[PDB]
Amino acid sequence: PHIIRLVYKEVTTLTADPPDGIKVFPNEEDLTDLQVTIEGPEGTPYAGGLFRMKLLLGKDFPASPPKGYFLTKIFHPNVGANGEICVNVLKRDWTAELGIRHVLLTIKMLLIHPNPESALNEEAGRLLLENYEEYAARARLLTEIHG
Repeated sequence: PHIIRLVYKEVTTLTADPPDGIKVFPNEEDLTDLQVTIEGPEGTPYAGGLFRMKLLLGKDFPASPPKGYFLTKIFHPNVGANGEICVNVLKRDWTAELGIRHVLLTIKMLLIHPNPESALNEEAGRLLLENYEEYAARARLLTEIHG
């Protein structure tokens, strides 16, 4: 619809003026399955990694936040076994004025600062809290394997 234009504008800006560490590859025929890559931010267990995700603008978008999925296997509290990403702040604070650039920046932030309260990976959530050195070593080891 006319939303297609609004996203075409933002996505085109995203490819031209990309956020640091984030590259967006939309197919012009498919502007609702956005292939994205996030580099593991320096200082995180994911440093040096290349993380392929897909951003799925839902049917109720942009009144509900888009759903993000990691294609790269990752050990992260907010990522499920299918690769699903849970950004609770986005769920809780979502308004239409939040651009796609914001979602992608938020997902990048979550890699740096997971949220164990709403963890899809229980074990990662526990480890982040109970034994941090062990969560970081596993996230780092799995980054080396799949990053």
